[PDB]
Amino acid sequence: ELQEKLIAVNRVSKTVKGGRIFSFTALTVVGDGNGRVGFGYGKAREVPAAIQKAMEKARRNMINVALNNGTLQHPVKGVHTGSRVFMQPASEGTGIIAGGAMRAVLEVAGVHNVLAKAYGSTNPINVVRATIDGLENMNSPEMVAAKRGKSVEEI
Amino acid sequence: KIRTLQGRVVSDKMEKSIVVAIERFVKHPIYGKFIKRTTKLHVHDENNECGIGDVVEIRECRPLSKTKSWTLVRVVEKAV
Amino acid sequence: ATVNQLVRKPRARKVAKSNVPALEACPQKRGVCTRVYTTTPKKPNSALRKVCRVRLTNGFEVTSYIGGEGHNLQEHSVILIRGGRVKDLPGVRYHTVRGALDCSGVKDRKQARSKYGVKRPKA
Amino acid sequence: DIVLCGFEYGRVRAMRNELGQEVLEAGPSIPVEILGLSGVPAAGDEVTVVRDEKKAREVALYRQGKFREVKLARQQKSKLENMFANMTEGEVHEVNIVLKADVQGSVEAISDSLLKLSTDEVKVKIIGSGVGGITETDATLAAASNAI
Amino acid sequence: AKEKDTIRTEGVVTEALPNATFRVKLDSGPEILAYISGKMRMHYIRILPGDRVVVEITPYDPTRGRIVYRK
Amino acid sequence: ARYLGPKLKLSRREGTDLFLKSGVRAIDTKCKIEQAPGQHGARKPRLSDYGVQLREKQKVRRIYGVLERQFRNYYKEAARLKGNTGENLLALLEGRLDNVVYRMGFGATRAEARQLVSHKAIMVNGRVVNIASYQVSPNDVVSIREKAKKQSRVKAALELAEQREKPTWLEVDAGKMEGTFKRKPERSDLSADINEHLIVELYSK
Amino acid sequence: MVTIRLARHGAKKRPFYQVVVADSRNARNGRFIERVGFFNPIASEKEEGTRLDLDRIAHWVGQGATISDRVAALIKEVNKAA
Amino acid sequence: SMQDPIADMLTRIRNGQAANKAAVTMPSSKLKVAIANVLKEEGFIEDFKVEGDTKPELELTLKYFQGKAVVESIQRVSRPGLRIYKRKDELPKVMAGLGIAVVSTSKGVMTDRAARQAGLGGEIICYVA
RNA sequence: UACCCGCAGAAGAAGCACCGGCUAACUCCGUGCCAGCAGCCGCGGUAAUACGGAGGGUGCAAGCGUUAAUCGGAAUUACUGGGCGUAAAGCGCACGCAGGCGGUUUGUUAAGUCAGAUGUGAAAUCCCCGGGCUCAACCUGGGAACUGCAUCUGAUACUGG
RNA sequence: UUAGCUAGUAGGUGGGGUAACGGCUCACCUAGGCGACGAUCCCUAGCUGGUCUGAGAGGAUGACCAGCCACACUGGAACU
Repeated sequence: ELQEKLIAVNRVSKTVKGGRIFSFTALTVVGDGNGRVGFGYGKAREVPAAIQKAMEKARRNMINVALNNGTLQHPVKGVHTGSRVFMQPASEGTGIIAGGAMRAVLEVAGVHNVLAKAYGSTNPINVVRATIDGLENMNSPEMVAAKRGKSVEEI
Repeated sequence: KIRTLQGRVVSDKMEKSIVVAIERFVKHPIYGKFIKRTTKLHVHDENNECGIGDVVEIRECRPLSKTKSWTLVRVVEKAV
Repeated sequence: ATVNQLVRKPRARKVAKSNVPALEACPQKRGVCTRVYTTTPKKPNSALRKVCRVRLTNGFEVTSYIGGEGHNLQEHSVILIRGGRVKDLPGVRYHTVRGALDCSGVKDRKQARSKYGVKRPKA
Repeated sequence: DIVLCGFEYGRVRAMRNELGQEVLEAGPSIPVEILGLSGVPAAGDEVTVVRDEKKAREVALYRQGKFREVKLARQQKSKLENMFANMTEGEVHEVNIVLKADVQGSVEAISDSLLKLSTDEVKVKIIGSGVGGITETDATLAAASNAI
Repeated sequence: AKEKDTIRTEGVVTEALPNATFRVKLDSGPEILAYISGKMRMHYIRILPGDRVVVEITPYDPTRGRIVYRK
Repeated sequence: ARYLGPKLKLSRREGTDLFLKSGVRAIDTKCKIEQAPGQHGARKPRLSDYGVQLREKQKVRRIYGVLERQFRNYYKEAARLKGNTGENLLALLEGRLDNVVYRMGFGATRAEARQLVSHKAIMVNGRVVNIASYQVSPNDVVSIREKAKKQSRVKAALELAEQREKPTWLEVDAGKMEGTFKRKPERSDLSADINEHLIVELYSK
Repeated sequence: MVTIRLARHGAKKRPFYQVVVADSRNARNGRFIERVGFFNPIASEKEEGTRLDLDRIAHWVGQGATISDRVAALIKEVNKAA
Repeated sequence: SMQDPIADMLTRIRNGQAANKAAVTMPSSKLKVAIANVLKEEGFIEDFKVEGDTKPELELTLKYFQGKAVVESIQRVSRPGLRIYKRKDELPKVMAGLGIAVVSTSKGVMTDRAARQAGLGGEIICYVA
């Protein structure tokens, strides 16, 4: 039932006496379709070993986001290295309109209706990093009520 | 129904006229800062009772000269 | 940065400079062939590329590519030019429209004919 | 009625016969000046009317393609005919002329007589024979290369 | 397709211009800008300023030619 | 304006039966159904994310006989409409007259049904409708007109129809050759190996 | 003077008129003062086809507005309908 | 110089909070005291006091939960360099209502929620979540 | 004229670009740093899915491509929504007029700000629910919207006097 | 990479003038009036409803429809 998505595969290279050593990298996300999302990143000489190492990482290192009927609480900004990220809770019917890197994160997360956009570097590893943290710092109508010490209508 | 303006006297030199400045704050259309704007009006002062620096209440009336379409209603504060 | 600063000097978008000024926002332009010659291209390529110098109806004089294999063009040939640079030919920023005005179509083309001014062969 | 003359096509706007400014109908006998054609046709040729103009558009453009193909053909031959990068002797000095005559019949006819006076020593050639009057691109044509 | 109006006439390297470029004077008539053929450059084959060489000339531009035969 | 070429090619490229022939035959006895058309059909497409989205949209289009322009306009309308866009797209397709004519069994194929429509053999509410994309509404009654009622295509078409699963939202009287579009089909009425959200994704990017 | 008349909108072969009060000199489909009815000559007549705010029409007449031959007819027709 | 003492207040909170400080103290003012009131009433701080008469020092008792600061973010909105005013129907809400905006109205300082319910707009002093 | 009925026969009605990655679509033959391609990277010296032809395929379809042109993606003039140690960017340094900003209390004022009421914000367009042409484009009823301006009357926490 | 501009100029009195207020005009008198919140000078341009694009804020734009203005070969003039 966990949902897992392959976001990007890439070839890097290391140089030695004999020449270049080629390897691969894999960036993935797993999610429970109901408010939990992890991302993983693995390296290996062959692609399958890399796509597999990443899922393994993605399964742990997983976090919770305070969803709201399949959509977000409030607009949110996320940032990590080059990537400035922005997300909005859209009305019902829209679905996920977003770049590939973000769509995969939001899909597996369970965010059903959102407007998203990535600014600056669309480098996938940092875009997803920035989205996860955005969702993670996203606070909930109940916690702000708890924080402020009042269960007014706003609860 | 007495529409009116309030401002201060920047020039009282002219015979039976005065220059009044109306200042107001306005939101900047693009950058949101509140900016001072001034509107200078040539106003009629029969009897020349308005001194420079005075704060005066003025009203709009028919043309009195090429540039005067306002006249004095009364002085509010004077000689700061 | 300051709001105050922008209030004194607004954001001012840069005006895009064109890559085909001789066209003056026209889709093609007409012109007479001034010189018709070949030239060699830039690193790492190597060839004898067909180009022509063309004086346009608006006075501009530019160099234009003559694409395709084979052409029957010479001085005083009246041709039609369109936008489109030739990358390994610096200075060359226009293409000649094969099969318009005095410029003939490419001989014996079967694929991509319309980009080389070639009628559909009876068959 | 749509009329097609040579590679030129178009609808007739008006009809003129000799002194008569307007004629409604014209028979096989009496000649009538035709008007409303797209451009000045050849000095002479076979003219045929058609039912619709749209059907006659492709035909007219087809005749242009052949006339243009032979134009570039005769252009390649004359230049390649010398089989050398220059002239073998000193006759390279030539004179250029620019001609535009009001009537289409003359430009083809007198040019033939204008090529009769040509000699080996000095070569004369016509450039951009016009259908009539004068124009900007014509004066520009004489500006690039010195010509009368 | 590749037309066939190419030629193979010979000549002698005259100038030693920059970037594998030469003045190569055709035994035939004149000399042309002559650039070193890819093949030839790939197989190195330096080319002194005074060698008998083969040229590939496109009628399109007699003014230019490619050096085919190394020496 | 219509795809006129070989049909089983389309099924073969999309990897599924698209019902472009009557169904009298096991499709595998008419073509190599599980292999794409062409020299390199045996080749496998290691297929990009864009690729799967494209092919799914093609699949639906090829089922209903719709070319790109009209189908895009169908998406636009589905989007504008209230409720889930993906489901709205399929409601709009499934409401087409050529389609409904096919589902009541008057035509062996949507292609055949479309010909029935174009050739003035179909009436809606006793009124002649001859444009394929006519949107049919709840309670409408579409019928074979009297003169087209003795066409043998129609009898055969109704026989095959009787052997397909019978659609819920249509009430068909085979004798009268009339039928009633009771209601818009739900999503649950339509095949579940259609991935509308992929088509929705293709048209939002 | 001020007149009450039909400004012809709708499409080619499918006329649809907007009844309007206006300065008679302005173009037919141009500047008007007040819109006061409409007239569909192509209405199926199964439902509506001709609607006039008779209260405002009369008000304008009371102030001297004239009335088209065609609007004068519509008004007699609509007065007959109910 | 010290031209925005409210930003200063926000920041002293933010920094002492980040520094897991039990309390923070600052020169007092009615306007600070009005904001401290809203914070306390909405449960973002424990309590507060002002001490002295001629040079009043205001003191805020901060609040912690899971070895975490109750105050997650605290930012100045309107400011001396750019005043921000909103109408009743334009009042922002923070975190979709989970946080609050402090608004200053003709009827004194209150939350976006309060001002909304009382048909008012005002100067948007800050956001808190 | 729309529209309806009748007659003849599949009969009169399919092209355009693309298939190296970005990008849906691969092979053979020809050529050999040539002829040529090329939006960007970049293809071409003997196995070229990149040139040119072919077969096959992909995408559009009475159009299809190329060129031109605005905005988008471009958070790449950043109000919303960016930056200046080493990447573009702190004036060599200080004083200082105008300007911007300004600690804390009370009273006052009520310009900024906030509230309400009233008028105006043409129609068409956009959007919503309907109606009419066989459908659609198109035409059309009613609404909502015109986020704006102005006058009056209030509120006085914040800014200004 | 334009910082100063202005003699009917700014105002006052009175006569004349217009359908009507008015330096609109004339005489006399006062010496003002504009300007860094951009005057003056230079370049460009009909304005709007709206149009295209953009989630929006914006950006670009002002054919077709409608509203206002201006022009009618060029410069000037008044007559009805």
